[PDB]
Amino acid sequence: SSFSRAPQQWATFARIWYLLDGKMQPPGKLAAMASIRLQGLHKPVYHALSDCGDHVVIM
Amino acid sequence: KFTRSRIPEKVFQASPEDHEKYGGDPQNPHKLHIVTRIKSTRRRPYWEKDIIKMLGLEKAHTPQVHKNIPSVNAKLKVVKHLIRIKPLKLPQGLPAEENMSNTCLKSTGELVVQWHLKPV
Amino acid sequence: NCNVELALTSDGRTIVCYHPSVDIPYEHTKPIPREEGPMIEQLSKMFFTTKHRWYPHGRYHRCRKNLNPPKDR
Amino acid sequence: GYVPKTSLSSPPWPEVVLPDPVEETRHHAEVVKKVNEMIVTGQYGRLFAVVHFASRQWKVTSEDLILIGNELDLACGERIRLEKVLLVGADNFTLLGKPLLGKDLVRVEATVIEKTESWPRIIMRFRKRKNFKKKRIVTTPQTVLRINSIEIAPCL
Amino acid sequence: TARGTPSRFLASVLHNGLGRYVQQLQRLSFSVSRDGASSRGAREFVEREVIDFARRNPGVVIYVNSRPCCVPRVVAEYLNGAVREESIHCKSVEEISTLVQKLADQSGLDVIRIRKPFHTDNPSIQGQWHPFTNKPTTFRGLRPREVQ
Amino acid sequence: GRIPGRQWIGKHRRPRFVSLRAKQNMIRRLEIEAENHYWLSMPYMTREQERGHAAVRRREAFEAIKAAATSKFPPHRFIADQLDHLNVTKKWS
Amino acid sequence: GGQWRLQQGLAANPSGYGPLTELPDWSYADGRPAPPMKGQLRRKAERETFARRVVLLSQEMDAGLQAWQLRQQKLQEEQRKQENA
Amino acid sequence: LRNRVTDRYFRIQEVLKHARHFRGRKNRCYRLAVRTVIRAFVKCTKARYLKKKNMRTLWINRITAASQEHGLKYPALIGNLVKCQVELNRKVLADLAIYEPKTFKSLAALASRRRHEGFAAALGDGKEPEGIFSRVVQYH
Repeated sequence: SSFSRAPQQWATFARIWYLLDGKMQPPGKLAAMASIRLQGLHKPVYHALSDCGDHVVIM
Repeated sequence: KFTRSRIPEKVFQASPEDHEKYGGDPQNPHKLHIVTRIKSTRRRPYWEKDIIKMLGLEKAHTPQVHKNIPSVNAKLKVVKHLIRIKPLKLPQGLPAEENMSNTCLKSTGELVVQWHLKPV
Repeated sequence: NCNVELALTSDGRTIVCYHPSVDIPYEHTKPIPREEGPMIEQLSKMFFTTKHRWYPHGRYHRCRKNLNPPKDR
Repeated sequence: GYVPKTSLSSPPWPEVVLPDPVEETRHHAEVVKKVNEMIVTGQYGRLFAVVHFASRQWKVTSEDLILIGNELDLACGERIRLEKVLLVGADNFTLLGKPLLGKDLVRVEATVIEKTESWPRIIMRFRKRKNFKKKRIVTTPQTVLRINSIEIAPCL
Repeated sequence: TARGTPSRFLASVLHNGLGRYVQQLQRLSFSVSRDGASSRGAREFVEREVIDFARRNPGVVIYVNSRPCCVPRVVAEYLNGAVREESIHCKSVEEISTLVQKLADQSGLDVIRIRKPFHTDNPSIQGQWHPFTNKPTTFRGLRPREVQ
Repeated sequence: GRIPGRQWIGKHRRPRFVSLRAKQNMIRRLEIEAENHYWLSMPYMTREQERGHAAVRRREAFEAIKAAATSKFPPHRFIADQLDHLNVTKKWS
Repeated sequence: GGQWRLQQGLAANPSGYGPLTELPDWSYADGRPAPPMKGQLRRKAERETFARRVVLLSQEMDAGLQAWQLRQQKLQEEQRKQENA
Repeated sequence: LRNRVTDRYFRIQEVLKHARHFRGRKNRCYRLAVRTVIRAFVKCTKARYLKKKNMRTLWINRITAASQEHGLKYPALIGNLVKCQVELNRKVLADLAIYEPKTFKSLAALASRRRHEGFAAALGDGKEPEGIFSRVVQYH
């Protein structure tokens, strides 16, 4: 709280990078975690117009 | 053909196991029914539609008081798959004229004559 | 992240939750360190968007866009 | 009674024990006491409050505005004590009721700013090839309230 | 519809309820006709009710003219300069009275679509969510797969 | 695959299968209706005890309906309405 | 979640009968109670009509039972008085 | 022609002012404008219901997100805030999730603790004491 307007908005809407291990996993559960992260559905701020998706690095 | 259905008397004979299951006793039956419509009278025949319009059960999910006599029971036996019946239990007596404005109906069936909203 | 303190009150009608903020420890911190097609391709790769966002629109769409939109807060 | 360490022996969910209510109600008593001290000593900034006004719950703070879709039967400028507060919190603590907070504990007070109607809204019915076309224009009355104050009392 | 109509966020005029409520209607300009039939209810309102309305709220100044420029109509002017021109053509006395009471009780802002039923300047008291609110810190703050 | 005529009519009709919530929904309707069988299984009066106990109320209810039906007559008409229509050219003197 | 609410005796719908819907929404700053909301007036009328019907039906069936007992008792009396002379 | 419509301009412009923002001859020609404007008004009338539905699914998605980031799931938090007699709706819960996250943390902790009290009570059947936050405040 108590941020200025532009940095508070930048902090709320910034996108994060998530590493995802992919050894011995099924592709479907990895796809579930990845697509939930990519749509932005893991964020309370989510809306389909706002384009609040994140970066997922499945290695 | 599809015709009006007679339900045999033997299904409306209460067993002692059912007396143990539901909260009823064979001697001293309950005084009044609470009937509620839980199911639509569309895609039902015209006689069931008539009996639902003529037991006062137009609105779904509303409580309705009826007598526990075999004539009202006959109509309710005709429409016993569109309704839910419970006994009107009275923890106090039937309301006196001063208390009767400040009444209420709990969902368990009981008609309490003292309706507050403050905690115990 | 999970550390709050819940408590039902004495008569048991309200739920009092207590939740101070967790401050980041000093030991958990780092010190501060001290053409036209190719243009669309470079911007797409730099911002991780498709190419389709970068091509302009016609005049009809440029005119319906509201120029003084209602601003809240 | 004994099952050795096996994949379907133990539950996947982690075992948790709930504390027995004796020291838990001691903990509850000290927490309620200490929150009561924070209330009486002014350890709060501004307060927010979830308030069940007309038919819906509002996240109400001080100094702000609400639109309500009905006549409220009040001339403009009179103040209001919104009963049915059902959550009140600050920067460090919240108080939520079952399902409401007591009228001795939260005072939320609002002013009637304006008494308008809504924009003209369209109700148009149209069934095709049946010549069915009906049009109605509605304007629903509305009142806008200015929440003035959300203060709290140290009664816990 | 709403995609053809403009829109605004809900606001007051000049923070109308913080310190004091101020009557946001400034003027009313009745223009009745003497020998008229569409202004029958208007003349009833002027003979019966405009004295009581002008006493009931003295923040407004009320001008009544005879032989109007156009028809019997009211021209309500608000403090923010907005002008709402309603017509009282062929209206009875009680409809004119409730329309004038409507005009006294609203602010000058347009009656276009209001986007939100609520408007808070400081909506967050515990601090608005950013993606690092509920993530835990790390030993010297190392991101995954860093050697040192 | 192609189903020849139409999905849910005809000789060869589209296959439908019963899920678990469909079964459980039918089960809870069955339980409600069996409880209704219970509460209809214990009448309070017999037929000879009930005979005539509500005759007076039913008769007076029909008499109310009858006196509402047989009082259907044109409304009154007044002088003051017609002269209040004269008032439509009231002027200021 | 309103199937659990029945097991507690509460209404299935929290917007049904309860403290949320049957207390006044608002009151003046002085402390004067509001003129009551018209939902509560309609709901009190429905509750009144329900209680009136309960009273009327109970009285009717009680009078019907009592009348049947007098019918049987008078029948046996008239038969015993036809058992003489 | 004894009497004929002198007024038809205002009929046409009464319909046409609602079609100005269309595209193509729907915004000029009156046959096309009447067809598309009646279509748009019916769309508005049904879109009120779809607006309430879509707003509720948006609140459900936001509550699901901010309850996943505390380890809970959506049905656990909703079904266990009911059992504390905390009658918050979806709009308020989603907006508390967005703006006011310590309160949503407290609500998620309350839902989890009521869940665990429910587990301990339901597994341990019989004459046992009931939990603290599983206490029911009765209304008569």
